[PDB]
Amino acid sequence: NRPNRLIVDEAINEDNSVVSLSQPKMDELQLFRGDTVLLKGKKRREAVCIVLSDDTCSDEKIRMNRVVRNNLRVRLGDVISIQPCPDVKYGKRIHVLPIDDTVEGITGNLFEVYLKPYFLEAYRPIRKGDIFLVRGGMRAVEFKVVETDPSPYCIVAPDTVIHCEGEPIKREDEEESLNEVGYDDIGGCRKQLAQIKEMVELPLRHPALFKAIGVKPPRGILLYGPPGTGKTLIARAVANETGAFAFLINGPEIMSKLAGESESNLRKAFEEAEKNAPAIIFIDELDAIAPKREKTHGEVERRIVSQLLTLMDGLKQRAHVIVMAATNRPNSIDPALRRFGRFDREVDIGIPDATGRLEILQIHTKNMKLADDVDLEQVANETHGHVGADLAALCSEAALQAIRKKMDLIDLEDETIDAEVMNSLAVTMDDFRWALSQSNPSALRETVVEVPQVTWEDIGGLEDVKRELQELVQYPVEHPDKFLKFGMTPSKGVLFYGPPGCGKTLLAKAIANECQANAISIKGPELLTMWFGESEANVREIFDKARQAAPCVLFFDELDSIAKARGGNIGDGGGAADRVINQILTEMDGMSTKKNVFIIGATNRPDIIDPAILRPGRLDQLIYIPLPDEKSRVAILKANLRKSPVAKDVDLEFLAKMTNGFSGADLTEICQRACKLAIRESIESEIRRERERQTNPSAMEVEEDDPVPEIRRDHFEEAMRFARRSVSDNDIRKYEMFAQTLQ
Amino acid sequence: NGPEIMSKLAGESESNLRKAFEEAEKNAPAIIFIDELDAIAPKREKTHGEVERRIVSQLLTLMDGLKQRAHVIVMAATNRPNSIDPALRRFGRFDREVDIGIPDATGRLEILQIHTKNMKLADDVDLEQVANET
Repeated sequence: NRPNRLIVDEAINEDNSVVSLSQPKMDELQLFRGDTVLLKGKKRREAVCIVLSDDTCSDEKIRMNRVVRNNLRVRLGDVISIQPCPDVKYGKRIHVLPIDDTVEGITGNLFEVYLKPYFLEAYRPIRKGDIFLVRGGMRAVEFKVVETDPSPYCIVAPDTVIHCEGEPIKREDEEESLNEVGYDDIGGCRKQLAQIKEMVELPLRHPALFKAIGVKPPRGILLYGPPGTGKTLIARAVANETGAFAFLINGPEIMSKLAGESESNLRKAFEEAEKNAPAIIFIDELDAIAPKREKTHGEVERRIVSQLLTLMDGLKQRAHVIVMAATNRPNSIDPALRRFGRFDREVDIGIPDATGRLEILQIHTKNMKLADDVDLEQVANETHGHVGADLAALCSEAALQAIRKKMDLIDLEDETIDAEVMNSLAVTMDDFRWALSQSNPSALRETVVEVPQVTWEDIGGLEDVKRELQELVQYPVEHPDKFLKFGMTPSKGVLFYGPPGCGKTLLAKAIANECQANAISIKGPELLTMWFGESEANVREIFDKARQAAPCVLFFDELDSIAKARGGNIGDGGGAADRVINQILTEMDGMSTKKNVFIIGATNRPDIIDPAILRPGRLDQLIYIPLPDEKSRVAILKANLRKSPVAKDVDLEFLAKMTNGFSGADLTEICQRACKLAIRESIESEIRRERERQTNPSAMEVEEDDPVPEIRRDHFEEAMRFARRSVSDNDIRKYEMFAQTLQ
Repeated sequence: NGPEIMSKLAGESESNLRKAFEEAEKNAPAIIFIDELDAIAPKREKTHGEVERRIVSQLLTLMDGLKQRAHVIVMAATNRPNSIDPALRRFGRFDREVDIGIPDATGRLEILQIHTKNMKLADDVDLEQVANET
């Protein structure tokens, strides 16, 4: 609705000093011809200069020299706030000096060769930060701000004095790029970024607006996350978006200095941050300054932790200063800092999922010059365990392997052709596959949180189980009003039991998929690790994480692992009590339903699970997953072969008909054996025909007809000739007895 | 040389390590070699003192101040991977590793050849059989 809130679009006058008009808009403005109009955009950098060299284009979209997009803006679709501010002072003059592309060739004076013919009767109505193109030649070189005799911008005049003593610097441009970093650059963490924005942007942009109510803003934020996730870029991007100041503190850099000099820098940091407008301080590798004091032994260490604490306690809320710190884990710093008034809010970065890795590949892949076969999606999905720095390494590896393996006899010779052939250079899928072959992910042991994609199209039947699940997990998160009306207490668990590998792990994920909620899976080997290692404190981390990421269906399978470890039902002299079970019970009893975190269990031998966990306030529910009946195996098969070709001579319904009861993994084994037979047959036929072509000197005999680009029935009949019923009827009867009489 | 750096005084230890990188930066593409890194940056659980961490911090900060525009690369020699502070095994720091290993029968033949040049051997000397039983 703001009248001067209008889009900006393409421009044709290669001189940036021109700014457009829109006569219907000029009638709205007081836009006068002369020196300058203040056209305001983002990050406070503007493109202020002479005006009215436009009205060639349509209205509602101001024509602004494209070079004022990289500056003052980012892309199209933006909006300008054009408001005149002509008649600026006439100081001495504005800086003259190039930046990047002038040392390449004759330099002379850098003013009187190429740039002099442009400050003619248009004597630079400018604003420091306006960047453009000006030359007396190839017509592509920048003109940047270096000096400032008058603080505000002016209109130059002759007879002045200029010093091109300055040098063009290529490296400083990289520093400018760091300033340039913005939301789109950083990727792979969207939900986490939204919280940081809603936390820090609103207090910053309008301080008095948030102060009027007077509620407390945050003082400090602590970021978790393994290395390489990208945390410096987040802080720099936030600072760039809020147009505020910044200050970086490196822990190792502070530690290196002398004992006396260590405190001076840390005091100066806060002093300088306090001397400016709303600012943000960033501390990287906090563990190097304030680690768990049981490890540290000395005098300087505590004498610096105390200084950090006292400085953190002297803000007073009237300075509009916020601080963020980077640390690997929460249990790695002195708990003194994790207190109210000190660091009190935490945000976890995590590990990018399949969606985020695609964004990271996109941001990195910009000079790749890819081919049609490059399927970035397939590349991203098969990238388990990588982080924000492994992907860059993979891209570099693929690119350099292409460079070498292709120009194995070109790049070795010195000649400009190298650059030329770099234009001819491209990249193929095989390069990415090879790079993925020699890639060691830096994070494969960490707990995984994400939304599994498995849907009930992956498992056919279990209708009543579907209904019970949707009752237990779906309905509560939609209509709490019904619980309020009838005064109801949600149930917080459910237990499974039945034969082995009948899809239990394939159901929990399913409900998560229908709930769009994350999921976490834990298996018996972990439980054994905590038993033998006698470290059950880690059980508190899992729950803690489940609390940060909610909702989650925390799944425990092979619950009977520790039970069977000390024998079966008879077991040892003891009963059915252990340590990890006690910690599980404690954490369940100390959890609130109002965070919507669900817990699921699984086991094959339910008779050897402690009954101490089936009382109210706990699972208090038992569900039995049966052997698949008719046409459930049909859906299982369709899921199995949906990634492999299949002919029509084979009918999955026939395969289902032949079997009279089987487990879940056995059908997968049958399909895999059929696939193995197909692969062996194809390879053998191909090699035999290749030998026929070799021994026979038929220099030209073209024949490309794969005898088996698919699968036939023969494979499945051969598979049927060797198959096992993985479960006996005695187990079925035992489960029947376990059903007891449920009167 | 790590032991050479540790021998000097506490104050003088850092000057040499700074001068090394300064000189490496003053030349064309150069390579820095550090031998027996364990003597300067061992697992901090073993080390107890002030100079040790005050030198590890200097090493880290110097390794973090290259900027990619100097064409300087560094190689370090260490017995085992789990023998140094994990701080150095991070991105931007030492990030690539190569294992030398124990030469096999083929390699020992090459070593024998490189050493055996003034031997003045006889006919019966069958270097192959010597190499295999080594």
